[PDB]
Amino acid sequence: KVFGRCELAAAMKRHGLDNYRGYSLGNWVCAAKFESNFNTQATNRNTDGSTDYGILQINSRWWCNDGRTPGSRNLCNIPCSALLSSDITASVNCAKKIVSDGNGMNAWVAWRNRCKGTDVQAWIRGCRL
Ligand SMILES: [Cl-]
Ligand code: NA
Ligand code: NA
Ligand code: NA
Ligand code: NA
Repeated sequence: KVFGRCELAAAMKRHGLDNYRGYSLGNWVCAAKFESNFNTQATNRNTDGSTDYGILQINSRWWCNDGRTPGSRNLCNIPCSALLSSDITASVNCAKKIVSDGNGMNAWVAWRNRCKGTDVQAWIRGCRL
């Protein structure tokens, strides 16, 4: 599914991401825009052989099992294919674990380089939340 901006913001709020670990909702919408263009089915293969999955581009080296990333972990205890669902529950639950790991949202390269330090509230402007 390709979400709309305000549609995704509402879904992320219903799933508890607004102000999770201190990160306002606009941060999460901004990260999803630049990681996946709001597309739950996005995949991208990395240099090390791992793959990033879903709306928040969660990586198979640490967070999910895709059966083809040798010596990797599965810290979210899910198949990576669960992160491609039109339902964002699995991506949200795993993202909550990632953002609690110590480096906050700096784990997402697109967030650090394109959202951090900007007016992220603009990403939820106009939305009925
Ligand atoms: Cl933090
Ligand atoms: Na990316
Ligand atoms: Na990535
Ligand atoms: Na893995
Ligand atoms: Na870690």
